Amino acid sequence: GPSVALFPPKPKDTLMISRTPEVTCVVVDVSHEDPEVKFNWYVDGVEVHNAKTKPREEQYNSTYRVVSVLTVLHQDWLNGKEYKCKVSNKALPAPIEKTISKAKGQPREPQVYTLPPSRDELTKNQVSLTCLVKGFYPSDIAVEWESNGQPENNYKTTPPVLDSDGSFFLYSKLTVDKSRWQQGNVFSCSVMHEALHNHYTQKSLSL
Amino acid sequence: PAPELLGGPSVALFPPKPKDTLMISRTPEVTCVVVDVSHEDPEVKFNWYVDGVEVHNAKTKPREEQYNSTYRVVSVLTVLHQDWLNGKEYKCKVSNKALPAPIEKTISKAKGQPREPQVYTLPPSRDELTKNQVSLTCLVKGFYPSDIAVEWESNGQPENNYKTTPPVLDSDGSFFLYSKLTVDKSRWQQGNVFSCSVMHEALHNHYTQKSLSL
Ligand SMILES: *[C@@H]1O[C@H](COC2O[C@@H](C)[C@@H](O)[C@@H](O)[C@@H]2O)[C@@H](O[C@@H]2O[C@H](CO)[C@@H](O[C@@H]3O[C@H](CO[C@H]4O[C@H](CO)[C@@H](O)[C@H](O)[C@@H]4O[C@@H]4O[C@H](CO)[C@@H](O[C@@H]5O[C@H](CO)[C@H](O)[C@H](O)[C@H]5O)[C@H](O)[C@H]4NC(C)=O)[C@@H](O)[C@H](O[C@H]4O[C@H](CO)[C@@H](O)[C@H](O)[C@@H]4O[C@@H]4O[C@H](CO)[C@@H](O)[C@H](O)[C@H]4NC(C)=O)[C@@H]3O)[C@H](O)[C@H]2NC(C)=O)[C@H](O)[C@H]1NC(C)=O
Ligand SMILES: *[C@@H]1O[C@H](CO[C@@H]2O[C@@H](C)[C@@H](O)[C@@H](O)[C@@H]2O)[C@@H](O[C@@H]2O[C@H](CO)[C@@H](O[C@@H]3O[C@H](CO[C@H]4O[C@H](CO)[C@@H](O)[C@H](O)[C@@H]4O[C@@H]4O[C@H](CO)[C@@H](O[C@@H]5O[C@H](CO)[C@H](O)[C@H](O)[C@H]5O)[C@H](O)[C@H]4NC(C)=O)[C@@H](O)[C@H](O)[C@@H]3O)[C@H](O)[C@H]2NC(C)=O)[C@H](O)[C@H]1NC(C)=O
Repeated sequence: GPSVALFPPKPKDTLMISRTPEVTCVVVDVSHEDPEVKFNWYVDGVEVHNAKTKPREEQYNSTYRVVSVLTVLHQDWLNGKEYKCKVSNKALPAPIEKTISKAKGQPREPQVYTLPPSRDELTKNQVSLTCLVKGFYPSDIAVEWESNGQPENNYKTTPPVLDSDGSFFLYSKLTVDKSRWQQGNVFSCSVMHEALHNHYTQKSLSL
Repeated sequence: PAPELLGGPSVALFPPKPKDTLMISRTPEVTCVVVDVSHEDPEVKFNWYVDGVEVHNAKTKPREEQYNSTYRVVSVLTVLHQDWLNGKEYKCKVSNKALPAPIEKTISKAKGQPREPQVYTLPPSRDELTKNQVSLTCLVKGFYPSDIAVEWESNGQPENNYKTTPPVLDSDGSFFLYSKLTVDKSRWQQGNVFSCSVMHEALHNHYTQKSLSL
């Protein structure tokens, strides 16, 4: 029988007004015998009718996949509204329903701290610039490193880790050639999170 | 979720913890875990092999009923430090009546060149000194394989108010992580010396420490 997964928008889409966040209902294991699928969408139980449902696509195991996509208002998602995908199929005695929303709980603002490389690291050709982001809830967050108004490529960020007070934390490591560091170039760790003013802050680091 | 649908047992085979393998005093175990075992058929049978030779030293623990009816069943095989670190292979064969055939899983040490971790302790940001508790960071990078243990201490005593990130794959194919120890600012300001302890197979004596203080 059909299976339904429901996917949330990307944090960067919800945190920036000029972008379009979307919720995505994906149905799989749709039969050749019953290929036809109907989507109803609700926002806090209020049905809405502007979802874009895509034509079904047979997968390489002879089963169909049907995707329906609902654009969401930023404020609605951030105010914790519930988004419900109801999936009707002749092979379903009752419609499948999945619901999602933002993580519930008192949102908490991240604290952002940039840490220079350890003196011990200075004897190598590349150094580590560290951005610690802690005390934030929910775990959804986007962290980016940039320099001279441009993104940096050689950085990796740990996934969020549940800290002892129920908030989350992570670290982002930027690797740069030591010479760029010694020369006094300025680096910035940018953070986006719902509980920040304007959903945004940045901290800078340099010698 | 008190009733029970299904489609055969599921087996996961876990390696010994880094700390048990890197210290001769401790006891490294390989653990074979079986979930989705049916109430109708709770009997599970394990066979263990080391490079194909059957061994009999394993100890299976009593079944564990989960919130669904399904049982969980665990078998634990203690391994020799040398065997694991020299790359001997451990097979767990799981037998059950809901299975059309025995499930086999194998595990062994990561092949691929070990790389020594670099350990860097990082003091709290100036900006964090406005707060009541401060963050002491230990960056451990450039290591392979990912199996690693990081702990904190001060003055001969463990310091356990920390969290450590999972290992993250870096862009050069090695791993890194960060460990954050939270201490009262007063203890930092008092000039107490804290120490990040790292255990990994590619380290001399499988052990190194880096200290951190005001
Ligand atoms: C026939 O083939 C089908 C397709 O493929 C294949 O065959 C060939 C082609 C192969 O080459 C290969 O491609 C395929 O094998 C098969 O389809 C399957 O069916 C699976 C089983 O149901 C299903 O697994 C679920 O996977 C989700 C995760 O999904 C996402 O990840 C997978 C893996 O990477 C992706 O494939 C998939 O596309 C999903 O990815 C996300 O898609 C979103 C929508 O597009 C993206 O978001 C949007 O992106 C746009 C971008 O333009 C925009 O940004 C929008 O804003 C945004 O919304 C998103 O970016 C993308 N993310 C990523 C990372 O890629 C899992 O979550 C599920 O796990 C849950 O259920 C299982 C049991 O079913 C359970 O064991 C788990 O524990 C999970 O349970 C939940 O648990 C959590 C906590 O753990 C709880 O919180 C929940 O309460 C609990 N809920 C439930 C209900 O239990 C599933 O494992 C596959 O995803 C699906 N594949 C595809 C392509 O659709 C099919 O099986 C085959 N049929 C047969 C008979 O063989
Ligand atoms: C029916 O319900 C069962 C039970 O599920 C859970 O129980 C129910 C009632 C709810 O409360 C659930 O929320 C709850 O999770 C369920 O069984 C689970 O099945 C899934 C597959 O569907 C298994 O998932 C996989 O997970 C793999 C990774 O799993 C480990 O890490 C998780 C944390 O993320 C733990 O929760 C697990 O218990 C497990 O822990 C590991 O355990 C091993 C051995 O015990 C440890 O190794 C040993 O550690 C000691 C330290 O004391 C020494 O160092 C030894 O040397 C060493 O060998 C290991 O350290 C530890 N790891 C950690 C991080 O703690 C993942 O890789 C797979 O991809 C997959 O996602 C899931 O693990 C399993 N749960 C358990 C507890 O086994 C059924 O699926 C349900 N069935 C249905 C139909 O609903």
